[PDB]
Amino acid sequence: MFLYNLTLQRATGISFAIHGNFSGTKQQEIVVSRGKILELLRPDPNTGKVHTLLTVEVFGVIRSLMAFRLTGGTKDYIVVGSDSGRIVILEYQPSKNMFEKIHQETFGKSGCRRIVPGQFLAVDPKGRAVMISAIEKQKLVYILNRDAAARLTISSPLEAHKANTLVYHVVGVDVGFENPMFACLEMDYEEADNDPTGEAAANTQQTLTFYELDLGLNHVVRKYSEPLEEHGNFLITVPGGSDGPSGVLICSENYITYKNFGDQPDIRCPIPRRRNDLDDPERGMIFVCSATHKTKSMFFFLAQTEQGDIFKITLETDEDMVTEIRLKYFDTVPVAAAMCVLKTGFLFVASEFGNHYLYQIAHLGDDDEEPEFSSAMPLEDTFFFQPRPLKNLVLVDELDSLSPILFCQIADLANEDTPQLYVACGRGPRSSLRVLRHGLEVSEMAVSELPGNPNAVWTVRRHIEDEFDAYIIVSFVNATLVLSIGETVEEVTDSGFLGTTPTLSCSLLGDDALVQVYPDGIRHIRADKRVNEWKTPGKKTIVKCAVNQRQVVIALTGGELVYFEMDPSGQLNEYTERKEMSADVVCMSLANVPPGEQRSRFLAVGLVDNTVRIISLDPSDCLQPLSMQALPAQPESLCIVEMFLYLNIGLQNGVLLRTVLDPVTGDLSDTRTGSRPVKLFRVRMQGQEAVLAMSSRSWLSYSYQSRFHLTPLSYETLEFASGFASEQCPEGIVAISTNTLRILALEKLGAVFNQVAFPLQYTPRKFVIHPESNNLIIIETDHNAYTEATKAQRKQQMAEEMVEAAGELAAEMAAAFLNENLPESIFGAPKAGNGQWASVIRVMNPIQGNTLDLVQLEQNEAAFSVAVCRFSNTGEDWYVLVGVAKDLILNPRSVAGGFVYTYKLVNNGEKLEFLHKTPVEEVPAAIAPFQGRVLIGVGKLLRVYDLGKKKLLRKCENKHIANYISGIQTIGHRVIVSDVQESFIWVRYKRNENQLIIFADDTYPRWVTTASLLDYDTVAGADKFGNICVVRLPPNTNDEVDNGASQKAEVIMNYHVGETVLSLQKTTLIPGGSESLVYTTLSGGIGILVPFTSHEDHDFFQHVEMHLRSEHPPLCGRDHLSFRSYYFPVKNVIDGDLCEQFNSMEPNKQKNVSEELDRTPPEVSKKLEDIRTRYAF
Amino acid sequence: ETIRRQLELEKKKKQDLDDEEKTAKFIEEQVRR
Amino acid sequence: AKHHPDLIFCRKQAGVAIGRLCEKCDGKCVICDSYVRPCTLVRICDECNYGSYQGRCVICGGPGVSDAYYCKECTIQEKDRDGCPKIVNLGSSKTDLFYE
RNA sequence: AAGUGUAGUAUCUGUUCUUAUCAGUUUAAUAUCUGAU
RNA sequence: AUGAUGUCAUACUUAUCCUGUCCCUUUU
Repeated sequence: MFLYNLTLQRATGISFAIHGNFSGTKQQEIVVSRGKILELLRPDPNTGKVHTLLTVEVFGVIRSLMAFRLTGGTKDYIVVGSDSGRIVILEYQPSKNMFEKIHQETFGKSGCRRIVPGQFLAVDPKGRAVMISAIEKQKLVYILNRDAAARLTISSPLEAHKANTLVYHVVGVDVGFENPMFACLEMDYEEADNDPTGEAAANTQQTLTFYELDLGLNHVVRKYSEPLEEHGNFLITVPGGSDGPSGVLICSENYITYKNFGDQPDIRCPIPRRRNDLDDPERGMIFVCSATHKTKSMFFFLAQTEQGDIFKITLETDEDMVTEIRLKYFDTVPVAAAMCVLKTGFLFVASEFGNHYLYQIAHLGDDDEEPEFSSAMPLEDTFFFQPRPLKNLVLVDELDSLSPILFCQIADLANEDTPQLYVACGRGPRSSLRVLRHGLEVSEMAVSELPGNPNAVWTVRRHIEDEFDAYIIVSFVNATLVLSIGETVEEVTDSGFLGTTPTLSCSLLGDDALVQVYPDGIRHIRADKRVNEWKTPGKKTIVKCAVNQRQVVIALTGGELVYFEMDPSGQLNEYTERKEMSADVVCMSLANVPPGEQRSRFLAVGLVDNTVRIISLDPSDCLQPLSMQALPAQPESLCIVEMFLYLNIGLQNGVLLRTVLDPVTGDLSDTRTGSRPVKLFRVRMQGQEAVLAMSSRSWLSYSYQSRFHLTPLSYETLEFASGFASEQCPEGIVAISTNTLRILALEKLGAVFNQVAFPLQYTPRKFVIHPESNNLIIIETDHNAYTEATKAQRKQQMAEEMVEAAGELAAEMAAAFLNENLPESIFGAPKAGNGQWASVIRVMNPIQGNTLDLVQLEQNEAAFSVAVCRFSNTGEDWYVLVGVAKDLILNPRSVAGGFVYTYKLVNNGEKLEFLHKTPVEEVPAAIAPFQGRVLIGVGKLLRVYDLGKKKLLRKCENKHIANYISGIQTIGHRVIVSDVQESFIWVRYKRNENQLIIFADDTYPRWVTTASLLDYDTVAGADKFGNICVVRLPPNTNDEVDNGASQKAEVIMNYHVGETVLSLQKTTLIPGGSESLVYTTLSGGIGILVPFTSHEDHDFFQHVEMHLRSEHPPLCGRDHLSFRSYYFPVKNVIDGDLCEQFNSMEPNKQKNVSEELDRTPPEVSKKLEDIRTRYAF
Repeated sequence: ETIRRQLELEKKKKQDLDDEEKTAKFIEEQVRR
Repeated sequence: AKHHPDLIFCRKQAGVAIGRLCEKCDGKCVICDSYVRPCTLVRICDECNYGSYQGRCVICGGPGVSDAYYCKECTIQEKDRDGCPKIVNLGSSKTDLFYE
């Protein structure tokens, strides 16, 4: 099973973040670091839109990201800390749009080792040095220095090995060209390592160690050591020198402490809390993340709390010491994983789950009625916080980035043929059941019904200096109308067309001269009030036409063509030749005049006899054929465009043919756009020219990072198309549908898939598809939380407590706490509990967004699995079995009891009813059908029960399970049981004797999180450590039975997914393609593994991978063999992600690869595109 | 000796290209449906 | 080494220096002790090259000519990412050879 | 009727425990070794 | 009927190895 990796959607989650002028210009860039891919974004200052400027797969585990800016520079470097021991300092290359490795230095071994630096990376403020520290027993300090050629030279590192010192975090001290210092929150472990009494384990306080890198001594030294009151969580360097004072503000559990260097004292400030918050009192508060807005006048910090309430810290500074820490409630934000305060008043807040956020900094935190809690303000007691909506920030945009995809189901849940991917992702209030569909969402700016039979649409501008559309021509069946585009769309007649009949073409001939062509003839309307007409000689009817920037071709019946040249003085010169084609022209194509040339070189013409021919348009070969090309179908249209150009042609069938642009026709590519005519028009989007489609689906093909890519537009079919542009419409499509007009616009240029979610309340666990009702039942379960009834009880208890205060008793404020329930999604979910949990069953309309049924469990309950199936003893009553556990816990000391509520799910699959409630033994985590009975997993027991009157009668039991039933896949006769600590095991269930017997086991273990039945003996399974394997049983498996077990199986597939996969149901994606295994990721990525159906293809892919391993290696310094064989070795898996770099590879690398492979670089491109076209969308 | 496999390799490549062309034609006929 | 098991490698921290090997030991792997398939370059220690210690041979210990590299067998086995492989010791080899 | 040196390994030839017990070291345990009857 | 013991011979492996120097001791 030689599979090929294919990444359909990259990871949208943000793990690390930096903000700075990395592009080397005045614009400010945002460098985001996902799990295994880096991205550079340059959002619109005015438009407020975040565009993915660059995206590159790091081919490694990016663990830390810290910026660098040398003294006297205007372009910031990028320090990339990876799982490998190679410290990398890269630099942007906008001239080439590629991340250039400026420096790379090896430090140690591979793997995220405890003695392996990479867990912490810091850059000093002066830009003179960088530091890399591991979890313990490692600290290196690299020196950066400017060269004579301004080359950042990495000097040798300084050794700072500190044994038995666990580093909690690292930060840079403030030094104005003096001896720089680096701070770290160290903890000693050697003392408590020799304390059998357990006393020295306590009284072990973390200490801020400030190590100074003496430039003269050229060695690090422990400069200062300062204990703290309690353990910390994060540090923030207060900028020193001319701007602000030196110091490091350390956050800890319910505290923030500013203890600078020298003789400055420690200033404390507790973390506020929500007034009358329903959270647990025992739960503290820690600084989740923090950013600093450094200004020449002052400096403030924005810090997000565990509850997402972004507070504004201000450092009240004395003449030479810290005066106090001034805190203020800035706003309420989501659970924040990273925050970057960029210039132009923008705040990029990336959450650990859900879509990103980019707000506009309007209020500076002052000049409001909110109070400022200061360190000097005493309390004894914490300052209660009065939360409110966004008062100082405005949400400009939201970066979707569908993150934690708990489950996935790729099927035609809708009535359409294009299957939809129902993927559930979120975290409690951030729930979202995104029905992803492979397409492009066109924002319908406006639509207007057109009478009669509209036939064609075109849009001509006013002049060369016109930055917007001016005229829109609509050719009806028996007439043609014109409209003036000036924010006042209405009738227009003073344009100069006089098209009372349908026109064959209409465009802008000159800088402002219009050229129209109707069956009567041509009409050149210059900028002045003049219209030079030219009738069609004879009875030949105008078949087609094609305009250019400085040329115009017309094609009448019988293959009689005519050329017209735009003179320099605006005169239209008629061609001095009557070029006759082989037959009548079904369509023609002509390119635009480039900047250098005055006209086009070649011009295309397709005959009705299924054959195309390009003829030289130049004067040396005017009306001279140049190159022929075969057409197996009636040509429907033709089109040529740049991006290095190509020639496209739509046939009469639902398919089209594309070839390379040259003096002759080169390669050939084809894809069914189709069950409709292949019409084509020109468009300009993302600063690039492209072809807009007109078929059953509007396949919009454009360049996507040096690679053509096309998806259909999620809208109705378009009959005619043209470009539209204005102040309100930057770049969109004005289209004519069947008796209607549509001015649409699609900004989302990120070729992937569109989706719209149906949110929920609690976090999901699994999904079950209602076959008849076509509904979806989702198990919403989230631990460490309280139930809605639990929230009501807690609110009532708090109300009674507040009323018992008897505070003038007369305070009618409890009604505000009882009635004003803050938004759980906006103002955060005030949930808590070490063992408290909550579950909710919900059935909703997929095509709709309504919850057709909802059901709530108990407060001490917690769901783990759900399914829907019919019972053998019962009739067509498809019962919904949902298992949940009471009194559970993340710590290893919980079980209490298990319950399997027996939902009825009746009334046309829209009425649940938990009649039976059979109690379980341990913690249930699985339920499936088998021979009509319910196979459930009670801990280390497999119980095949039968749906009885009171409870599911346990008709059979098996006690061969090792640890716990994590997954149960029901085969036709056997069953694949995947344990939590053990690998898969195939067990045969003899129905005649009613006995389950383990048929075999696996050799290597794997923490299976999901599973899929590949075949009658093949089973695929993910790994909690980030692995995906496929075990195939041998022919000699003794299915009849009566180191650990007897029969063993082999590992047929092994490949590192890079991100934790949790769903795999590979089937059939793009209809007409080969079935494949679609795999999800916890970081928001959906890939597709497909097999190599040819040994020659396998050898070609292997040679390509072996060449790319040495030609275009990663930037993080990790090896492909190591990046793929982290947890377990690679086994017959071709990493197509590394193969995709051939399109982005340099020209010399492309030539070297073509030489090593004995083929052409376009040959490799076609071979790579063939797999993507055959096995994917 | 390698030239023999090279000729056979080119023949197999042409056969696979013809098979891929037939498969593409069939997929296009299916998509037309 | 396979030829000299009584040798002590430096195992010092890596620097920014590129080393060279003696002409008599040209091409010999620093770690693998092989003669084919090199993958990565050899990095010298900071203290391993300072004046008179600069320009010496890694394995041979003599004056270097060509730039050495780590063996691919040592690179794939995660062996090339170790400390400074400078032969600090000199014993059980070329000791009595001067007497002859 | 020609090989030099640096480290390590095995197969060949010659010798030895009918010592009854106790305690200890050591051994996985024996063995060996160390003191007394 | 395996073994321990160790002068004295024997085969083997490390792609073992022949111009290596006082370029560094200049203390009274």
